[PDB]
Order: sequence, then structure tokens, then C-alpha cells
Amino acid sequence: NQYYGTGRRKSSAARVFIKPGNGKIVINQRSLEQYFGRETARMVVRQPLELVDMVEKLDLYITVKGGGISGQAGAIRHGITRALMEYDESLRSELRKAGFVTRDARQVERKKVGLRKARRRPQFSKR
Amino acid sequence: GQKVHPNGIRLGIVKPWNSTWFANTKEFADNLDSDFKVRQYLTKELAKASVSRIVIERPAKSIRVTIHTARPGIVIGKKGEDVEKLRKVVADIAGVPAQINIAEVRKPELDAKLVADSITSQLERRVMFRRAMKRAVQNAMRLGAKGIKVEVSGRLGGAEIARTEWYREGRVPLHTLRADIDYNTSEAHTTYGVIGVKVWIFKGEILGGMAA
Amino acid sequence: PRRRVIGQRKILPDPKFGSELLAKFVNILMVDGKKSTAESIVYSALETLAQRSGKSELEAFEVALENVRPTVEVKSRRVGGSTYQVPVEVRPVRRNALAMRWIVEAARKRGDKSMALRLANELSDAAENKGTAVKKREDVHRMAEANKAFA
Amino acid sequence: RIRIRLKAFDHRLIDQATAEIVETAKRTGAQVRGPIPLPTRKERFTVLISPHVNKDARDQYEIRTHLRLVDIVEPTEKTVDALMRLDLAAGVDVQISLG
Amino acid sequence: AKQSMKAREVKRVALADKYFAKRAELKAIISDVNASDEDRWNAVLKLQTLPRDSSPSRQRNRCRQTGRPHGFLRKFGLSRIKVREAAMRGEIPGLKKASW
Amino acid sequence: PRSLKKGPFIDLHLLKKVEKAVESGDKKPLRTWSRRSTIFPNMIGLTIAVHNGRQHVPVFVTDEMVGHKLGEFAPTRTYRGHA
RNA sequence: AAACGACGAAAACUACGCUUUAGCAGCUUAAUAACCUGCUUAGAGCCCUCUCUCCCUAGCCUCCGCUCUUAGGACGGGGAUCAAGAGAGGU
RNA sequence: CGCGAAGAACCUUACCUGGUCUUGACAUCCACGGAAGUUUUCAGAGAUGAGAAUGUGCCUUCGGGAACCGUGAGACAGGUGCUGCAUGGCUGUCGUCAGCUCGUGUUGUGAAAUGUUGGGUUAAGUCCCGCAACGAGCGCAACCCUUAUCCUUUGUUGCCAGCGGUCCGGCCGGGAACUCAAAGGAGACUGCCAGUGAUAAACUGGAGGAAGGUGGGGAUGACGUCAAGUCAUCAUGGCCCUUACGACCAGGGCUACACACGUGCUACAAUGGCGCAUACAAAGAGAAGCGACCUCGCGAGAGCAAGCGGACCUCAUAAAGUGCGUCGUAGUCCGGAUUGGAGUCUGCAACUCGACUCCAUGAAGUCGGAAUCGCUAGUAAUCGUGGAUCAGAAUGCCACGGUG
Ligand SMILES: [Mg+2]
Ligand SMILES: [Mg+2]
Ligand SMILES: [Mg+2]
Ligand SMILES: [Mg+2]
Repeated sequence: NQYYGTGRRKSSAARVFIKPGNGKIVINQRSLEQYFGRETARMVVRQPLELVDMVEKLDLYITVKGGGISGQAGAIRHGITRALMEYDESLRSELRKAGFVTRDARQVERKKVGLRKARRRPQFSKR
Repeated sequence: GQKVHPNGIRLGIVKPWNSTWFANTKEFADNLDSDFKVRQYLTKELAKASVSRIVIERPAKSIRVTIHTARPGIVIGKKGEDVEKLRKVVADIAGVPAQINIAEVRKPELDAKLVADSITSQLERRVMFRRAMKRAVQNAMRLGAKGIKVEVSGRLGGAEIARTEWYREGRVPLHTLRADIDYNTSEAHTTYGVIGVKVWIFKGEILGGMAA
Repeated sequence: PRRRVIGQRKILPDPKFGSELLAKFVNILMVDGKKSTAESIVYSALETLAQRSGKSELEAFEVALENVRPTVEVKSRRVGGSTYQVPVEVRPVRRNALAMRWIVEAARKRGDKSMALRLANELSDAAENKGTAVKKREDVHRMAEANKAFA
Repeated sequence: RIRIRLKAFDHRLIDQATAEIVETAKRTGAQVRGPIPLPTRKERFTVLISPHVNKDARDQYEIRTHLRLVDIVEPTEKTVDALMRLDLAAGVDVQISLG
Repeated sequence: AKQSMKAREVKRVALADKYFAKRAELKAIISDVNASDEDRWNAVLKLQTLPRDSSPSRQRNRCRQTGRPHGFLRKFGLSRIKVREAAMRGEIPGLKKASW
Repeated sequence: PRSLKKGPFIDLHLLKKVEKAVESGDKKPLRTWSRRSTIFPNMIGLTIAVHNGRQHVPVFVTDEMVGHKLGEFAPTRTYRGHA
């Protein structure tokens, strides 16, 4: 059973262990609602199983560990996708046809010397 | 003041270091001072023999000094005892037990310091500066090198105005991060002042970096 | 950019109901990265407006936006320090964006107990062409159409 | 029960130093655990290269420190002597623990 | 690199490395409340007429090679201007320009 | 400040001079050069000329200064208005 | 306000030099040739230094730090000289 | 112009005020004498004068030697004094802007030109074509450092996919699928299909793809310009002071002031402050050290104090977020400065001149003219944390991630 994935996004990292049965999503021990506050996030982590129809026909079990709701919220999706693919692979299409298969590389640049926040520059004293 | 120092950017690619023992934030100021003192004593002791590089190591509370020269005869001396005689004084300077090694270079005119040397000597003994420059260029070119850029600053040929002059034969890259750029600088003391001599030498393309 | 001419970026599909218009409204109403409370406020206001108008939430939002939808942007393409502006027609995407920006700006302009209540009260006026959005549209259109000899 | 912590700056020489002890153990004994590379410590420093006044000329350098573990759980009569009779190369540092 | 200032600094070490035990025990005694007022007062009065310039926290950390009184670094014991030329020449086992 | 149990910082010599003044009963000012020294109650009733580099400024110490430094009564700058 | 241009055509250690051999390269129609070159090695011309071919002795050494002492090996101690050959190297 | 200064109470740091000096505080040197040296006694604020209690530390022919003190000058010191219009070295700007040159050939009697120009294209003298141009160097890019998909190796201080006991804690029994740890690689190259373009270069779409056109960030600053800035990091040819510009320590002042200015933090209050569950980071520093607990303190921290050169312990229950309550538009339960006093950290000493604390007064200010500056994507903008300087003394500096 256990089809697995490893979603990543920002400085986060997931670990989805899909299997066959009934919702029962459970993240880092807590259940979805308990774990994710920003209800928004509680939808990114259910989006993939919506483009298919396994929202209520499969199980799950994740354990994300890095970052913040910021992107931990997302790493789940990536993974839930990589592993969904290993359930049938015919889904690759729809899932790519929705952006859920790419890992966003958007990172966070470095404070460069002289600047003050990566890009922002000390105000210039006019003349 | 415009170009970057090439050795400090070629340290981690091809060019070896001159000090790579192991200290922890306590004795490296002392180790650095000891290395500087032994190098400045070696220069004064072998000002006649052409000496280019001095490397240091500290394995297990003991100092090893390796000298890369072209005239080991003077330093060795008769019966092979002057090397030990000066090892005694360098051990006294360094405190910890000391040993020295010689890495005599065959055809060393491709060494930056030894190619920047003896032209200072000709300038000191008032040989023509242009003759010295062209002789240095031809000597550095005849050994198979692919380019030497030597910079001469201050009173060319014992002049009265500090001017800037530089010759360039072949190709001497400075932005390529794979090209072996041997760089050094020396000074000449004359009756009219001081002159600076900076030398870059482009050995050729070296792929694979370290580990030969 | 003089040479680099880029297209238009894509936004999230707003998984609350699913609408690019709603996603754009949310991401322009939010400030200081407070998208969570911005979404809560806008969704509460829209759900109240649905019952207050009798229609669906998305349809009531779309028609309210259309009823206050502008047509002309008054830009400053003057040749120098001399004041010489110019009105021009607006593309549909920037038109919708400007209309919803005016809506969310009137939301901040008019104060009440909560921003959700302000948004609900201002949408209940934009439904029958009242409030601040329609007034601003009229005030921009009068000065954009009164200057026709200047091309 | 006996282990050696290797500390260096060069992965092209610390690996040779590790090989020269793991092969020695596998020759005059057995039951090795291989080289375990610990997270290397990198210390960064920003240095101004302005002699008198220039608050823009900065260089960002970093010092590396690579750590490896070589633990031989079961020693023979010859393992300790073979791993202590070594002519260790310069630059690397050994912290040996024989509990 | 003033010669006059280069001797006071070494005196502040050659004198501070000698009074270590007496100062340590005096600090421990006057820091532990389980003491006597007269003894503590006599101890502090004896400590204060000890040479002033022999105190540990009365010498500024001076650079090793050039003695620049600013920018002294614990890691190298050298100022920025000298550590630049040291790391650029390559005498510091591991100092390479960096890029995160 | 200083620890409560460490004690004040009156000088070796200053204490000797004030003891001499108090059992000799002299009205002449006692000049002192210390500036970071504290005050003792036994100096009440004496004139102390404290030195700050410019002049030996006099202090007729009251019974209202024990727990502070005697140098607070003698500034060193010279300024009583821009104009 | 100024800024000329002449003679490694007065090669400034020989790195022992001194000899000589194959190829490379700058030269140009292709080449050679001087050498303009470094560059692998060959042998001895010719000054050389050291261990030698001398004999005596069996010296000899090494884990225990001392020892008659044990498989053993590349292990090896004193005195004048070198006739001609042989290993290295060049203060 | 938040510049050196990566942290001026004394010390400090070059400035000021009183006093001591002279081959001097610190360098080589002779005639010799005392082992160097440890505790205290005293006059002076101090600068350094007297001195005693003492030690005779290892060694040649003992017409003694190293080491350290002491005196006598002369051979010497010393200068943060100046000259960045003598300079070396270094740095900033023009400017990571894209140009700056050379060899041969050709053209013109010649100075000189071509190449380097012209169309497409680009970030580019980047690529193509044409054209007496052909090539080359410094040059634009790459080779250098990280991120983004995947492979293997090694599995501790880390993971529990599966199995078991289980104090419900990965505690170990175990293991190397994974996240992580460091080493070697596959890997995005216009590689493709279509259009446009000159049957080119290229640009635009789409397909695969983890990523697409440089995939995404950083160092690398081309000949040259600014008598550009530092003889105050340093060295340095000349002037210079040689019984003081050298040198001595204590106390002040570098921190002050009717003022004007660069920059930033702090606030304007309903997305905002008051409090009570509650959540997710990375990377770091640690032995004259980092410093868990505990007893306490309304609070700073006091005492006792485990472990750890550390994938082990500390700094360090991170917040914004989230669910509740609450306040209601008011100089405000906003805003936290000035003030009197209180202790605490800290270093011999915080009146000049530290920071922390909490009780108390609770300023200004309520989005600010003309002007003006920064940003094109995980960037603006907000929130907190970390790092170096240093006895402590960051709204400055350098980094780190969250939201977005
Ligand atoms: Mg000169
Ligand atoms: Mg063109
Ligand atoms: Mg593509
Ligand atoms: Mg300090």
C-alpha cells in the first residue's frame, strides 16, 4: 500500500504516506484542523485530492518539518502530488495541468553588503 | 588599486597555500608571527641564492619550513652542514622543534619572485632598465610560459618622477578562474629612491583543480 | 522596461469558491501580509451582502463591480514641467483591477465598527450605485471627458 | 569503544587520512564502522578593506572546519598500536577516544 | 604602532598575570555574602592601592603585528587591514573569499 | 554602582588627613585631589578644597551628604550660556 | 607652460661551464641554415667533490631500557697512500 | 557626513591641567657588581623616592658563563609632527558601463583609415550576414560559491517506512526508504517540435520537464578619469625636534551648545494597543568559557550550582499567525520620552558618563510644504532571532528565516 512522496517548498519538507481508504488525513500527529490554523492552508493541503476525487476514498499520514505555515503548508501539497502520482501515474497530467507538480524554488536572497535588506538601499542624501 | 589580488582568489582552486596546519583561535597570531620572522630571516640569510617560495607546516607541535630555491649550494654549504647550522637558529626562533626541507626548482625562471629578481639587482648596479626589462621578458618567454605581465612603478631607470609602466607578452588572463596565475611583488632600492615590481605569470589551463 | 516587455502573471484560483476576480480582490485588499484576516473580513462581508441583496455572492460582487466600473485612465504624459495630462481608455483587466482597488479604498475611507461592516455597507451602496466608488468614477470621468480638444 | 575524531579543512586530504586508518584497521583487525562525516562548521567574517575612510569596501570570508568520526567498536591486540604508530600527515588533527 | 604605547600594553600583561591568585580570592571573598564587613573593607582598601594599570579590565586588546587599537579580532589577533593581506597572501589555513 | 557589601572608597591618605583635622581642631581647608572618592560622616564640619584641575574649589560639607561622591559638587566645564 | 625618444646594435649567474645527437618551434610558397629557442637522452673530451678498488679486523645490530645472548638483513669499526677502473652528484 | 570608530567612565586615544626626567617608556653596545627575584614599612593623589625582611636558580681552568637587574657617558633612541603636490601598498566613483588595443594584410604620396563600421539580436565588441579584412590580448559568458529534480557512498549525537516490548516517551531491539550530515555525480544544451526572421543568428509561443531560454542569487571591477582619500594600520627618499615635538602617571574633556543638516529607530491608533490557551525557522558562539536545574526576588539578578572544543548542553517556550475575551474613536488603557528615588549586571571607580529593572509625573506627536529616496518577486513592506567589538556600553554594522 503506502505510496510515498517528499514534498518541499521554502525551507520546509513533507513526507506523505498515502494508502487506500477514507480521508483520515493526519499531520505531524495532530489532525489537519488542529495542525493548520489559517483555514486557507487547510485547503492547499486538500487541493490535490480534489483534482482527482480521493478527498474521501484514500487515507494519508504526513509529518512536515521545517519553515513555517508560510510554506510547510505547501510542501504537503507537492508531496501529496508526488505520491498521488505513484498511485496511478495516469494522474500526472491533471496534476501537472494545475501546477501541483512543480517544486517552487522561490527561496530568500542574502543581505548583500552595503544594501540593508537585499535590494533596498540606504536613502541617498540629496546633494 | 583597481585589479583584485589574484592569489587571494586562486587560493581555493589550484594555487597551494603557505600555511595550513591546525590552530584554534589562540596561537595562530603567534604562529603567523613566527612564520613571518622565519621568512624574513631566510630572505636575509639567502639574499644571494635565488629563493621564491617558503611554505610552513606544524605537525604535532613541530615546525617544518620548506624552501623552494634555485641555488641550494650556498644554503647547504661544504660537507652539508650549513643547512643544519641554520636549522639550529630557526629552531631557536620558533621555540618548538624545527626541521627544514629544500625543493630546488629546475629551470626556475617561471617563478614570479625569481623572475622579478636580479632585475632589481641590475637596476641597483645601474644596468639599463630597458635592457633589464627586455631580458626579463625574453627569459620568461623562452621557458615555454604563455604570458608574463610585470608592473614597474616609481622612477623608471632611477628617474625623478614616479611613473607607471608595464609590458605584456603572450596572454595573461585575470578573470578566468581556472588559469594558474602566479603572482608576486618585489622592491628595488637605489640611490634615487625605491621602485616597485609586481609580476603576474600565466602558466596555462589547469583542469581538475587540486589533487594534480 | 524599454526592451523587456513581459506578460501578466498568474494568481492562485482562490480555493474558497474559485474565482480570479475574488483572488485579485483578496490580494489587493490585504496589506502587511495579513491575507488571513483580509480573507475573513471580505468573506464575511460578501456573505452578508449575499443575503442583503438576494442574489448569489459571486454574481452580486460581479454586478456591483460592473455598476461602478470605470472606463478612462487620466495619465501624465506631458512633455516636460508644463502640465499636460491625457485621458485614455482602459484595458479590461486594469479596468477591473482599478474598480476593485477603488472599492477596497472606499472600504478604508468609510469607517465603522469593523472593516467587514465597512465593506458590507459600501458594497450595499455600490449595488445601487452609491457610496464612494461611483462618486470617484463620476469625478474622474467628468474631467476626463471635458478635455477632448487635447489629444 | 575506541574512536578517532578527524578535524581538517581539506576533503581531498581528510579522506586520505581516513583511508590510511580504516585500511590499517581492516588489515591489522576488523569490525570497522567507516567514516561518518559530521556537519562541517563554517564561520563567516566581514572585513573592511578600507585603510582610512570607505564604508563600502567589504570582503566576506569564511573559515571551514570538517569533522569526521572513525570508531572501531571491537579492538584487537594490534588495532590500537597500528592506529597509534601512524606517521600522521600535517594539517589534520586527531582526537582519539579509548573508553 | 607607537613605541610608547607598545610597552604599556605589555606591562599591563606582565603585571596582570602575577596578581591573579590574590585578586581571584579577594573577588570570591567580597562576592560571597558569608564574610565580615571589616575584613571586606580592609581587603578592598588593600586592593585599591595595588598598581592601577595592573588591572585585567584596564587594557585595550592591541593588535599583534601592527598594534592598531581598533578592529582587533579574537580569531586572528590582527586588525582588518593586516588580516586582509594575510588571507590574501594565503597564510591562514582555510581563508578563502566566500559566497553563500 | 558598587556592591552593598564591598564598602566605600575613601582614600588611605584622605582618611589620615581628616583624622588629623578632627583631633587637631583646625579651621584651615583640607585640600584633596581625589575625585571618585565617596563621603564619610566624620567630615561634617570641615572645609574641603577639592581639586579638578582649574582651582581648589571649596566645599563646606553639610550633614546632608554621606551616601554619594564628593565630586558631584564640583563640575569641570565652564559654561553658563551661549551668549 | 612644459612630455623626448640614441649603442643587451657596451646580454652583467653560467644554473658548473665546456662538447655533440633526435625531434619541436619563430622565420617563409614549401623548406633549410645560423641560432632563436627551450626540450627527452646518449657518451665521453675536460677541469672535478664525495663513497670507493688498500690492508687490518669480523667488525657487525636490537626487542628490556644493560647483557654472552636470537630467524636475520640493505647490518657494518681503525690507520699512510692512491696505480687504473666504478657509483653518485656539482659549495 | 550611523564615516574610519567591530561599542571614548580611568586605562583609554592623538586633546587639556599640575607636577618627574635625559643614549630616556621602548632598541644592539663596553668596564664590571649583584641570581633573577617574593612579602611587606614609609612621604607623596600620582609620577618614584628611601629602603628592610630575603633568595643565592643551572654551569668551563675559579684573568666564569647564559638569563635578568644597576650605574658611567659615548656608539643611540623616540615622534599618532608635517609633506597622500616624492611615494609604495590599499580603497571609492565613472562602471559589471561596454568598450580599450595589438599582429599581419589592404587603402591613401602622406598624416592616417579598415578591422572596431552597417541590418537583425542580446546583458554585452553576445551571435549571424554583408563589407580588405583576417586573427589575437585585456574584455562578455563560462570555468569559482550556494539554491532548485534525481543517483550512490558512509547511519552518529539524527529518522522512526515496517515489526516488538514499552513507564507513552523512539527509551532501545533494529534498520538504512526517507528529512537531515558530508563526498563523488546524472542533470537545462536552443536539446525539440511550429511561426516570424535573410532557406541565417535570433525572438515568440507549446511539449516534455524539478527547473526554459542566463534556471535562480554571490565574488570576479577591462586601458584609463577624479595632483580623488589615508605619510593616523604599515613602510617610506628628503625637513624636523636630541636636557624636548621624546618620555611619566593621576584628574578632566572627546559625551558640550541660542543652532541648521544626512540617516534610522520610535508612534499617529479599530489590520491598532491590553492581557489569557497555541503554533511553525535557518544559521550561528562557547574552557580567564558557554553556563541546564533548584532555592528567591512584582522585576533586574543574588546564592547553590549538572553537562559540554559540543548533530550531545547552554545562549533559545521566537513572533507576526491562530482561537477567545476586552476596549470604541478619545492626547486615547495610543504614544514611553523628561523627572525624584530604589536596587541589579558589570569592570579597582558610573555626579561629567553605561545598560537593565520595576513603583510613581506620563512630554512631544494625532500621516507632516516645497522638495525627496528606495525598490520589477519570494523582491518591496512587516515580525522576531543570530553574529563580530568588548569588563558591560547598538535605533549603528553584518547575516537568518517567517509572512507576503
Ligand atoms: Mg625615492
Ligand atoms: Mg549593429
Ligand atoms: Mg520550454
Ligand atoms: Mg574592555
